[PDB]
Amino acid sequence: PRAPRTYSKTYSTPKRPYESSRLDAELKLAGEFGLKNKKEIYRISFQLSKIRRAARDLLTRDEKDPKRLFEGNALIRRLVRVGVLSEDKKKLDYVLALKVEDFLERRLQTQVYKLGLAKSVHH
Amino acid sequence: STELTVQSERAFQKQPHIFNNPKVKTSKRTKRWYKNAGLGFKTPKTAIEGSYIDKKCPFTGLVSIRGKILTGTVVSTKMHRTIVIRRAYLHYIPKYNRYEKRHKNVPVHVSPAFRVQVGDIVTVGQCRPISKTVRFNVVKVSAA
Amino acid sequence: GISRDSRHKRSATGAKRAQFRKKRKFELGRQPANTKIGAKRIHSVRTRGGNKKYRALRIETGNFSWASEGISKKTRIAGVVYHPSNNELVRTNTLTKAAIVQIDATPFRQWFEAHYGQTLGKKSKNAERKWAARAASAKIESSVESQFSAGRLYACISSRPGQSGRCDGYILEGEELAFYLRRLTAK
Amino acid sequence: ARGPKKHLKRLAAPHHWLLDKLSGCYAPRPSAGPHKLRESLPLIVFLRNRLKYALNGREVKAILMQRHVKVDGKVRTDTTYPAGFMDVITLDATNENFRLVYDVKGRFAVHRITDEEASYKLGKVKKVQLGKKGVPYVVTHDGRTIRYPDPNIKVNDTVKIDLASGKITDFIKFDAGKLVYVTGGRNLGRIGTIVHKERHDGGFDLVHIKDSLDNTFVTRLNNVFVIGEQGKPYISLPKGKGIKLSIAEERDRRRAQQ
RNA sequence: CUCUUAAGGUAGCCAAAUGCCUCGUCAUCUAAUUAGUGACGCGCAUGAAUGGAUUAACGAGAUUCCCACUGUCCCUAUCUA
RNA sequence: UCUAAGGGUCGGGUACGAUCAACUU
RNA sequence: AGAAUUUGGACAAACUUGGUCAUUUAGAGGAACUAAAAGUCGUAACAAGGUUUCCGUAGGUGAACCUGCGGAAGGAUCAUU
RNA sequence: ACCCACUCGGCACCUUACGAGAAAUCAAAGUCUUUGGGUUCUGGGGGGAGUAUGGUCGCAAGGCUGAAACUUAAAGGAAUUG
RNA sequence: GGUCGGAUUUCCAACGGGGCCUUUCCUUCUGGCUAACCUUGAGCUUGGCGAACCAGGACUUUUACUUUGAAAAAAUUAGAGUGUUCAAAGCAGGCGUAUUGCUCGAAUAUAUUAGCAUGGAAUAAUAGAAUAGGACG
RNA sequence: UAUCUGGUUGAUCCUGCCAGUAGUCAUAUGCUUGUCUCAAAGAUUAAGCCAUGCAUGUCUAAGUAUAAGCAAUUUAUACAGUGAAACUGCGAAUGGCUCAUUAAAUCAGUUAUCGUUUAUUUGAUAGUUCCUUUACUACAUGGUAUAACUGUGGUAAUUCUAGAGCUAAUACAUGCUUAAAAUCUCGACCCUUUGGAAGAGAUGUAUUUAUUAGAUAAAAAAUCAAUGUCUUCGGACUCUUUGAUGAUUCAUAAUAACUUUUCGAAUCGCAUGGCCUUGUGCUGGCGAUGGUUCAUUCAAAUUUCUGCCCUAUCAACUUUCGAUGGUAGGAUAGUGGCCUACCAUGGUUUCAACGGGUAACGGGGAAUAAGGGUUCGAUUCCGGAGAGGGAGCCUGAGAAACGGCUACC
Ligand SMILES: [Mg+2]
Ligand SMILES: [Mg+2]
Ligand SMILES: [Mg+2]
Ligand SMILES: [Mg+2]
Ligand SMILES: [Mg+2]
Ligand SMILES: [Mg+2]
Ligand SMILES: [Mg+2]
Ligand SMILES: [Mg+2]
Ligand SMILES: [Mg+2]
Ligand SMILES: [Mg+2]
Ligand SMILES: [Mg+2]
Ligand SMILES: [Mg+2]
Ligand SMILES: [Mg+2]
Ligand SMILES: [Mg+2]
Ligand SMILES: [Mg+2]
Ligand SMILES: [Mg+2]
Ligand SMILES: [Mg+2]
Ligand SMILES: [Mg+2]
Ligand SMILES: [Mg+2]
Ligand SMILES: [Mg+2]
Ligand SMILES: [Mg+2]
Ligand SMILES: [Mg+2]
Ligand SMILES: [Mg+2]
Ligand SMILES: [Mg+2]
Repeated sequence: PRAPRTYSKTYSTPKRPYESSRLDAELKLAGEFGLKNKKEIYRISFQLSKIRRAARDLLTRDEKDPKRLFEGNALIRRLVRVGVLSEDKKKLDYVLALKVEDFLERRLQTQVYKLGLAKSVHH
Repeated sequence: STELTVQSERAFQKQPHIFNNPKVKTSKRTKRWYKNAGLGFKTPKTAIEGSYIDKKCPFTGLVSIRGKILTGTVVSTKMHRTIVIRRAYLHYIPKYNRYEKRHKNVPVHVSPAFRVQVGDIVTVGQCRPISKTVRFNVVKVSAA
Repeated sequence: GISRDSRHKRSATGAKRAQFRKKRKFELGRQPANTKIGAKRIHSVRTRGGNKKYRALRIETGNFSWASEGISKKTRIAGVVYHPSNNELVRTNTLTKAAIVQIDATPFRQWFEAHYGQTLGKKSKNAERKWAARAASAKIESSVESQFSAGRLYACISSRPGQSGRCDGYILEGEELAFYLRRLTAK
Repeated sequence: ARGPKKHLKRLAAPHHWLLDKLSGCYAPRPSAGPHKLRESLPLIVFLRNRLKYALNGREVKAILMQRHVKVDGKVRTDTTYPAGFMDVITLDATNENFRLVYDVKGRFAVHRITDEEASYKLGKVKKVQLGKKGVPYVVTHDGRTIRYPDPNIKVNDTVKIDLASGKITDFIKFDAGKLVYVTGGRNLGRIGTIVHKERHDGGFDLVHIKDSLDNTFVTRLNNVFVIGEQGKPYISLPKGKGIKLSIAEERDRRRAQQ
């Protein structure tokens, strides 16, 4: 008798185990961003997938829907806040087509790299 | 109705605490108590001017109508002062997005103030448990 | 023991329900009093939530009321003469509700002389003043007057001796008396 | 089962207490008292979780056993004494007085009243009935029985209790156009100026209510608490005055100052 | 394949009241069974109105087992006309 | 030692009463 | 006031004997199915498969199968003003 | 009784493919991923198997209803070239 | 843009609501407010027809459907806010001259059917006056 | 993230299944395992069996202490400080565990109690009880036993106990002390017509029975039965008291009695203040505990409507002796075939009754999903059931209670 501790998984494995295209693009991302696993790429795909799940449900609603106005602005605000969403694209329609590695651009090691201080992404 | 030959049981059938004093004489030799069941239902003239006792009557008895008010079609009048109604309804199965016909047989008590035949439509008012299966009392007859 | 529940005997369709909920105390019953006449003996029953109940046995007397005259008296009980439920309760002189019994009819007889004063069956001026005012109302009935000659009255037990411990009733009058007399005189 | 329960698990306590689900297996079960278990503050939640005047349930017992806290002018040493709507809490220290009113979000809000406003309280009459020896009495929403009321007092009205003696000072009749306070339901904590009510013989009355901003809503009669004539009420309303702003308008107000 | 018949015993059934060998072989029934029942069939010498195979009901018909019962018995004793 | 059910014949201006008698359950 | 004891009743565990249902399980013998193995016998079907094939029904025969009656073309004929 | 024109109903027939189909073919087997006129019945890999068993009908032959254990990676349809 | 990317009005429009007339009662009495008052007193005055708000009324065709609303515990699901260093989490927290203290939160949504109130009245049913006890009277 | 691929052929297009593929708050197992946070965990088979040790006890200022206990208060010769034991009052019916039973049963949402019980809490609420009620009487307060304790003991053993001797209550069992006033009955006498009286009794609450009131849309007259408050006996006549519900024989009041009779303080702590004819005189505070009735809260019991998996190789089922309904009664806290006597032949079913199965506790929920669905839910919350299988029962407000008792297996 005590309130259970809520937990959830944060990654999704791809449906097909072996395809040349995905096994290349994902490894290109890991090598160019210095990531240890493929799970660190599945995590971003999972996180982006939930983002486009909510943005599709909002867009299919009527314009000036009180729920869409509150949730659409809040969703854009978070992506604008962390730099994934640019300031010029705040229509809730550029959310659906952002990218996979737009999130990887804002991670600590990439940004630590960008302001010098590493002179290599692995450093 | 047939007035059910009122004094027919082994005990003297009378309304409790309704005393008709024989020392004094006046009109309406037999005092009759009655009431309105409420909720807009009227008291039929048979209940007011009858001679039946029917302690389960909602107008001249000790039971009160409260709770649910239902409507059904009479399918059996073979008991004594109790009938069976059939309440049809449509049950929605969400998988197929459509309905199916269903029914329930409700045994309800009918007062001698009313006359009910098979096929008639009546409204029954909820009362306290009268018998093992009876929970409703006829309050208005809508067909003849 | 005796249970009042309903998960026993079959439903309306005739199906026999399975066993469920070993007998509970809040659905119990007990054994009938089967009250007799004479040598009063009443036992105490402890019911739910305290609430003492009285299981009368062998009751001697009772408080019977004359509805027309609006008086009540304590009178002895002679015996049971009719019972609408079972004829054996008549034969065994069992005291239950709605049972027709005889009563001594003496307290009712003595009160009538004090109140009305004329007679039943067959001194100071403060008395007949009341008697004169209490006149034109000593003509009760011919079916009750004749009983005072025999010294017994047809009463009806309106009380529950096995529940309250009391045997209280009323004297049969008017239509009710005429109904039960036909039952008793039939042969 | 076999008798009354005595423990109240967390995740089963009323949600308006704002008890964190972790940090404890149980919740304070309110004792028998003037108010329902579902709608009850009791002081341990009020003293510790609301006022932060205690760190544990042991310090709450220390405060109460010294006769500091009092409800309706009486000490009420019980740690889980149920304190409900319109109850007045007086603390001798800090010279503070409180009245239990619902926030616009449906929660009991900490409301500080003056000394004079702690000298009375309002109670919604629940039944007007004759007692023994033909003595009429009124039963308020907090279980208070007051003998010999005004003959014009009928059910659903609000009376004013002196809280020094149980006597009634003045009463507000339940008529159209009176300021009301919604107690219970989805519209809990709103103030709305009755426009009309529907009869519905049989039960479950309905009343139509529209607040100052002309937002109309309907609630059951038993959830309505008249608190005076339209405009000035008979008690000090909490901040917000029961407006029920939308979530879109609420965030702009929160964004107004930062 | 061969000799042969008028035709070479078909369907069925069987150690059956019909099988010598025989107390046939296997199973069951029993502590133990030349008894009984169920199977098998190169059947000395079963078999189709010489009627074959079945068959509910019926039988002072033959046989086996089981329950009840008991002087049939262990093992005799006593009483009456 | 009791209880109950199972009948005949007479009776209304143009529902009830009286009387008698069966062994069957 | 009151113990042991005692009458009748109700509730009624439990035991015995049967009955009924269900689930497992032995069984001489009988008769199928499946699979394997270069087993013995023939060649029934696929070509007009060398008697066109197939269906229902009945009988017969080592075995596939054969034959009678009616039917179909999935025929080997879309065809004789 | 024939001839010409029209018409309603019937047995079919010829051409084409708007369309359909895996194809053979089809004026319905069309108006079916642009998926909905109403309704009844039946099927869910091949064997075991229309078998066992239990019912029910029949004088009988048999009819109707109708499994499971087990076994298998294909059986099967229409056309193509030999 | 009459303020410096935020809203007011007299506007050409569109889209959704309400009332009235065109044969169109789409129920009402005892009485209050008499109300919107022919009420007008000199340009703000003494007096119109009751639901626009009410207590009780004979009566009162029945459903299906759809909209809105109250109910559908908490946790969980979706979801807003927020430094658990991130995250899963949790319901925290934040700001001061930090000497005295001040203060935002702990939302919102979904939650079949059944039951309840509600507006609509297309669609689908049901009933009415025919050897007239048919309605107004 | 609304996706498919390999396998029948010499080759082809299909039907079709087999195989692959991804996930699983679905388990188990294998190999391997450096860090922080978080975390299920004898459910599946066996609701099979259990050594051992714990899991229910409890005190204040305010029930009872001569501990032949501890210490000194020193304000104390009755006690008044702390405090073992025991009597008393409460609690032990909560919690925790498990999922065997259970298929309109449980349960979910939704209703009712105008059909009932409710310790505790909160708010109100007994002037009426000297019973021949003028010596019957203690009302500055009335009795008994017993534990703890001393000592004699019995059994191998148990939370076993006996005989003897003490002593307390908020233990048990008795019991009075307070105003009036009004009303209803009896009723002396003058003696009368218009008749009033001295005096006496009754009149709280609780129980039981019977009866009465508990009314109410609108306005005026006729003479009587007799005047009815006061008469200028012409009659002015009004005040005539009447709550709630949709609904009541309701709340409530009244009359007549009944009860073997409930309750109506013989209780405790602290503070000690006022008045005099200064007597242990009369008054006087804040609390605690308890108590009748109602309300309230914590609940309980029953109950309305709709809704549950697979099965016809389950189609008819229920009614001997209860099935469906009526009348009456008994029982119950209450309603009710809950049970009994008499009576009627009723009730459910292809819209699937009834029977069988479930490797079935039901929901809130879980996994996977474009949409639609499929599968699972012993298990952190809600409701139910059980303590090895049955049944029965004491205490209590509440148990068919098992860390309570009784009997059988
Ligand atoms: Mg429990
Ligand atoms: Mg508590
Ligand atoms: Mg060969
Ligand atoms: Mg060959
Ligand atoms: Mg051929
Ligand atoms: Mg074929
Ligand atoms: Mg022609
Ligand atoms: Mg033709
Ligand atoms: Mg398949
Ligand atoms: Mg198949
Ligand atoms: Mg082919
Ligand atoms: Mg093939
Ligand atoms: Mg090949
Ligand atoms: Mg597969
Ligand atoms: Mg299990
Ligand atoms: Mg109390
Ligand atoms: Mg009854
Ligand atoms: Mg009955
Ligand atoms: Mg189970
Ligand atoms: Mg639980
Ligand atoms: Mg139990
Ligand atoms: Mg066990
Ligand atoms: Mg037990
Ligand atoms: Mg245990």
